Amino acid sequence: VNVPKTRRTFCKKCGKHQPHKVTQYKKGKDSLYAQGKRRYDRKQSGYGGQTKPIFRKKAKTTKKIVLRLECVEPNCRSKRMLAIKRCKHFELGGDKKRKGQVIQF
Amino acid sequence: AKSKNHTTHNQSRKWHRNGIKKPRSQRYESLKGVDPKFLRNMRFAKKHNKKGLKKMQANNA
Amino acid sequence: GRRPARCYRYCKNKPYPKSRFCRGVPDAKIRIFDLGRKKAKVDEFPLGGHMVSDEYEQLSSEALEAARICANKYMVKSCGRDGFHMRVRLHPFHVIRINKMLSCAGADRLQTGMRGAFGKPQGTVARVHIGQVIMSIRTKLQNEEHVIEALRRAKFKFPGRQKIHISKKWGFTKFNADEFEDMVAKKCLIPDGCGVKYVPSHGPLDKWRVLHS
Amino acid sequence: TNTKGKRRGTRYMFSRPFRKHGVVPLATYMRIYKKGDIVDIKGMGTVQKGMPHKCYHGKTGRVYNVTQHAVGIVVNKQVKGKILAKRINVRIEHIKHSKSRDSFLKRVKENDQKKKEAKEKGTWVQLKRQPAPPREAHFVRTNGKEPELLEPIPYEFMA
RNA sequence: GCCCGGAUAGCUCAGCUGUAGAGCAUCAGACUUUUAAUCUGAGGGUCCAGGGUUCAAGUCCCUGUUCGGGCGCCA
RNA sequence: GUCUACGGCCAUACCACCCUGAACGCGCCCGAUCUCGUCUGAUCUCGGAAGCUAAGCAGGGUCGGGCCUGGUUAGUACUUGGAUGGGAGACCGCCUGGGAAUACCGGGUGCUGUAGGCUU
RNA sequence: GUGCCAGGUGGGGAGUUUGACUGGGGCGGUACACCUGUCAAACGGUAACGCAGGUGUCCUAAGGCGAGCUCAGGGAGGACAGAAACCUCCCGUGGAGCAGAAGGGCAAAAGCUCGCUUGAUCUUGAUUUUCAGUACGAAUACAGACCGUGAAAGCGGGGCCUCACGAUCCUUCUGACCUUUUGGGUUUUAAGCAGGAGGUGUCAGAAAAGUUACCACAGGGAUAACUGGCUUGUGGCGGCCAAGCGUUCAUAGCGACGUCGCUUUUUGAUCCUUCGAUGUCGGCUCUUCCUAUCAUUGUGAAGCAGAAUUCACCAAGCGUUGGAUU
RNA sequence: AGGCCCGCGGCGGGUGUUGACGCGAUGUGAUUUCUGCCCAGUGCUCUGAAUGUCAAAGUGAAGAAAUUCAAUGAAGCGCGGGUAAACGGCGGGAGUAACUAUGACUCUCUUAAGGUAGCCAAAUGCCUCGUCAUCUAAUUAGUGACGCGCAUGAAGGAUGAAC
RNA sequence: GAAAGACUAAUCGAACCAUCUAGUAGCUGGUUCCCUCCGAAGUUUCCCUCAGGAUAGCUGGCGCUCUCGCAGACCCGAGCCACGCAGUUUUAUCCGGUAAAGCGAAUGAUUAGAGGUCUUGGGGCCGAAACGAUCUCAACCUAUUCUCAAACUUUAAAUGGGUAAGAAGCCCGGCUCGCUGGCGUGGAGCCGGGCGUGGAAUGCGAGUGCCUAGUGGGCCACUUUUGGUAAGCAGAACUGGCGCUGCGGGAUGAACCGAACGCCGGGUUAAGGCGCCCGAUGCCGACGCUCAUCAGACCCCAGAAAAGGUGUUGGUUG
Ligand SMILES: [Mg+2]
Ligand SMILES: [Mg+2]
Ligand SMILES: [Mg+2]
Ligand SMILES: [Mg+2]
Ligand SMILES: [Mg+2]
Ligand SMILES: [Mg+2]
Ligand SMILES: [Mg+2]
Ligand SMILES: [Mg+2]
Ligand SMILES: [Mg+2]
Ligand SMILES: [Mg+2]
Ligand SMILES: [Mg+2]
Ligand SMILES: [Mg+2]
Ligand SMILES: [Mg+2]
Ligand SMILES: [Mg+2]
Ligand SMILES: [Mg+2]
Ligand SMILES: [Mg+2]
Ligand SMILES: [Mg+2]
Ligand SMILES: [Mg+2]
Ligand SMILES: [Mg+2]
Ligand SMILES: [Mg+2]
Ligand SMILES: [Mg+2]
Ligand SMILES: [Mg+2]
Ligand SMILES: [Mg+2]
Ligand SMILES: [Mg+2]
Ligand SMILES: [Mg+2]
Ligand SMILES: [Mg+2]
Ligand SMILES: [Mg+2]
Ligand SMILES: [Mg+2]
Ligand SMILES: [Mg+2]
Ligand SMILES: [Mg+2]
Ligand SMILES: [Mg+2]
Ligand SMILES: [Mg+2]
Ligand SMILES: [Mg+2]
Ligand SMILES: [Mg+2]
Ligand SMILES: [Mg+2]
Ligand SMILES: [Mg+2]
Ligand SMILES: [Mg+2]
Ligand SMILES: [Mg+2]
Ligand SMILES: [Mg+2]
Ligand SMILES: [Mg+2]
Ligand SMILES: [Mg+2]
Ligand SMILES: [Mg+2]
Ligand SMILES: [Mg+2]
Ligand SMILES: [Zn+2]
Repeated sequence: VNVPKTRRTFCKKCGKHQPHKVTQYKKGKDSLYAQGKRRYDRKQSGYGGQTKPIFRKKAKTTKKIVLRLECVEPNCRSKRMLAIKRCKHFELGGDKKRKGQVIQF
Repeated sequence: AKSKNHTTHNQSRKWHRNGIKKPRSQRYESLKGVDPKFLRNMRFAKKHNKKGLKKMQANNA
Repeated sequence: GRRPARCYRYCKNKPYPKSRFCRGVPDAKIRIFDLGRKKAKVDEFPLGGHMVSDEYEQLSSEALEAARICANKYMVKSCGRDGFHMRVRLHPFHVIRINKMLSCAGADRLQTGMRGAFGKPQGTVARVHIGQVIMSIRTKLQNEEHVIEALRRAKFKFPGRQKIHISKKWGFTKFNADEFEDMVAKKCLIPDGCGVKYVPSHGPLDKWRVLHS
Repeated sequence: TNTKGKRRGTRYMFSRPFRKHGVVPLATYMRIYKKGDIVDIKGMGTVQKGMPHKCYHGKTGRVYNVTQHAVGIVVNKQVKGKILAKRINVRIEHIKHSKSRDSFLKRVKENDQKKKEAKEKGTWVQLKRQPAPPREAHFVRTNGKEPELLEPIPYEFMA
């Protein structure tokens, strides 16, 4: 799918519709000091082998794309996450389609 | 191995053993699901029913 | 390689026509339904004899073909090749299926028994009701006994019980023989080919004045 | 093995009648629905919004809530061995007033009128409607004509 | 998910920040009794895509598409 | 007796062809400065009032098609409930109630609400 | 070299697992989560490894609004131009299109083309669908903001409707000048509250390869292999019609196309009995029974001259053998 | 200071009172005659050559510290050779000779190499009770022969007395 | 272990002894006195679920809240006759797309002629010459014609599904509202008042709470119905039954027909029977049909078809 790099949508901090820069959200790096990670490391230390399940039965081929919106107001740089439906090909601000044109021969 | 899949045999008899009772139609239905704007104005009317009591009793008398 | 007709005699299933859902149907055994002098005019063959089933059953296309051939041969022998016209009034539109089993000494050879038992199209049969006409023969009025004998011979190619009935209609039309002549005289009927066109007394008067002229 | 789709089996239920497609006539929108009145749920298929489920098509309920385009209807639904009063939001295209209720209110008004009139004029009158009584005795004149003799016709095969 | 590395006439290979080159494609000609196989020449590079560094980009730095490795794996 | 504007039901109103149309009206019609749109003032928008009912429109006509409503089809087809009914079966008959649809044959061809005109 | 830690190798050894449905299991398939038409017996519901199909996507427009048009096809015309290039008129109830399967729906539409846009946004509840009236998913009607569009009425919180999807724990990101961080304070860090995402397709969601004929246990006739039982497709044996064969002649003897049966000496189908066991092939031996008769007794028919042979009837009394190979 | 092996542990123990004509680990199976081609795959092994990746520790930097980042870079794995008496493997389709029939021969596609010498309906061949000959009156048996051999074949092939 | 998973004290694909240990078992077997009362389920949803659970349903127990009154000390009523309910009808009113029907109505399938006139139809015999001509067969069109549809349909039943048949109703006034708005508008709520012929039939006393076992293999019959040649096969719908049920009849028999059950006497029946077994025709029963050298003889049901007969009996047409 194609979505523009900017959109005018509601900003919760401003409380009104504002322009928003749109990027794609990527999962951040694991903290290694998150409580579950600490519990997992303590559990894994020692003998006993693997103590938690490892999924290894992948079935989905796509992910739900998450749009990171950022209000363009200089005093309001508030961010929001919008998820759109599952898609295989996603692009930001691609070439917009035309109607009455010739297809490449 | 295989077995029966589905049936509604004897189900009607089970249903009618204790009767298929209609819902108990009782006065003063609940106001659940009613339009909230209409409900809040209704609440305001009920709240302010107190005033005009003297006029109401004068008309009654 | 055809099963006996007793396995498909009865109208047990819903009608199963050859359509966009039932594909791969082999062609029916009977392709010709009209024989004799089909171009004969209406007044040429005033006598009509029908063969009428008394059972609600299924007649196979091969049986219809055999009965048609038998009746045609007897009619050609007796009344001559241009002295009759026959019309088969049944079309094999119902597809009968077969769940083919391996005819070898083994059930381990992926026979599967009754699993996935829906069959492949075996053939086509025609569904006939009580009182429905199977064959019709129109000819001269003096060939009544020959028509009866031809239909009697054709009866032996079919499973159930059939009756031979000399109809009161004129030929293959739907109008009674006694009224046919005066209806044509007063131009309520107009001959064309092997049939008559009924001309009602309504419509434009131009169609009325092209007649009577 | 049946699917659980919301519109499975509604092929003819939600189809329009013959030669009655196209624009929805506006009197249906012009109808007035108050709270407490009795409506029949039909469910035309030209309007896809606010459609009732197929289990409420042909049912009758009482209006409890009115919005801009729809109404809230309390309609009885039988589920296994119990009947429960479901509340459904249905757009006004899919409902119409109940002539059974209309006739009943007409009869109530007419009965009250008869009660008032009969108390004014003294003589008692019957208001409870009775089932069809047995036919009373009566005379059938022949008018000097002998009734026609009927006999069963002989059998003959026609077609 | 991480660290690397390759994409260049049809093919292979080189390569400045101040001239895209070389050997094999292909072809027209020059020969030789036919041949050779040796030249004269034509014909080709999306120098993988985008952005920025840019008087100066294939070249410098990031973001994208594939191709190879080696890592790591709690829904 | 009609029309115009806005309608309700949405063919008894539609479709084809023909005839008639007084007065208002509705139109066709004339023009492109302004408003506004076009390849084109054809459409749309605008400004008009020479001519015309030719067309739209209205009414009528057609042994007209369709549509609507009846009769026939037919107490037929089908069907609720019943029998230790018949028949090898396929199926069929009876009792108890309900009850269709073609073909074919008739009749009809918009009704009406609000507001405003014309018609001696 | 030894002691301790780190990385690699490590079936030498250890522990465990090696889905389900299923006309027995396996192989096959997915009927395992969904959607359309039918089945389905005119409310709704309704099954088979029932039938015909589809789904794990796609779309900054194919979302939203407004405006203006009319589509498929056909007829008649126009330089090159022809069956198809473009232009014009006429007919055209949709016979086109609306992303896809199918069904429904739709014409100054919901289709096509333009213009402006982001209601595919921020929120709380209620409700419908499956339903246990639990959840998810999807959907309907509202209400409160902030907007888009249009002159406006209005319409819009995704796709005309019916499908297009996912708990706990954990991780990641976003928001509150928010709460806690343990005697107090500041600051990092961590924990929390609310909302998205990373997925469990066995789709209410374990983390999972084989083999056993060396095998074991608890059971199962809920379930196969052998008999028996129902059936008779297939096998076998008959009948009806008679187009033909029979030097001519349908029927001495045969019988195409059709069609009606019988039998349980074939093989299937099923799984009712038997899994705290009915000893499972063949041969040998021995007895009895059936007749659909090979011979023999008595007959009828012939395309019966005799001889031989063929068809049929009464008929199972009697007989139906010795061997090579397996 | 070793190979192979035991061992909870000891510089413990077996081979070993041993030393390559020896110990240890495999395969094949006397003699005779041979033992063909393939290092692509999986193993094993040799070399580290700039070398890519690569843990802990160590080093440097930022920070107030926890911590984060960077640089460096052991084996192994990649990269490069060898090895089949290591495990193993060892092809198709067309046309073609003056009767026909075969196909010496010729085209291509492809492999890491296309099964060589031999042997065969063999204890290995479905079709199959193969075909021909012999043995019998008669042989799904036996033997001899043939060979596009479902699916023969070389550390095992083919023979050969004695048992 | 010169190899067979052989041997290791009758034990070896991991000896023997004791202990953990009464290991675990969704699987098999058993589970102890009497009478009385009530009395099932094999179905829904979810589950690595399909020999099991949870869940709803079906069951029992405990109640509780109400309704008719409790009548005359023998006796004697002195328009109107309970809250409410229903596997039922009636009266209104909707809903539906099956059976049937239809295809000279759409969408598909499909038979045969007939009439027309254009064309890259074949062509056509003497037409090249402007097929001077017009003969045939095509395609096409038009009006007809035969036969069809689970996944077609204009039309369209029977049976069926919902709702209503009043006191929570009807009708008068008046008040409140921040909702709506030309309006004393609309809507909703609230407050008084008056109306009883209790506004179809029939029957029945209702409402409500807690706890809860067993079950979660079903099978059969009429009818509808899917797969299959069929099946005492496999799968559904409706009702009833068996399971859980004895009794009379079907000789016999889980399901058929009758009828359901405390222990008895008398009477009468059902279904079925009445030669004898074996109760009852031991009627002076009625009218016919039928002779079988395989007669026939009663739902389920326990054996038969097509085709024949100058056997006999009726009947139709000529
Ligand atoms: Mg079950
Ligand atoms: Mg069937
Ligand atoms: Mg007419
Ligand atoms: Mg009847
Ligand atoms: Mg192991
Ligand atoms: Mg039904
Ligand atoms: Mg239904
Ligand atoms: Mg529009
Ligand atoms: Mg809003
Ligand atoms: Mg929508
Ligand atoms: Mg699940
Ligand atoms: Mg069994
Ligand atoms: Mg047979
Ligand atoms: Mg002959
Ligand atoms: Mg025994
Ligand atoms: Mg025994
Ligand atoms: Mg005999
Ligand atoms: Mg050795
Ligand atoms: Mg070798
Ligand atoms: Mg290294
Ligand atoms: Mg080598
Ligand atoms: Mg060889
Ligand atoms: Mg061989
Ligand atoms: Mg052998
Ligand atoms: Mg021998
Ligand atoms: Mg040999
Ligand atoms: Mg040789
Ligand atoms: Mg062994
Ligand atoms: Mg124990
Ligand atoms: Mg059990
Ligand atoms: Mg239906
Ligand atoms: Mg039908
Ligand atoms: Mg049709
Ligand atoms: Mg069954
Ligand atoms: Mg069974
Ligand atoms: Mg039981
Ligand atoms: Mg019971
Ligand atoms: Mg009983
Ligand atoms: Mg009995
Ligand atoms: Mg009996
Ligand atoms: Mg008694
Ligand atoms: Mg008796
Ligand atoms: Mg007696
Ligand atoms: Zn902001």
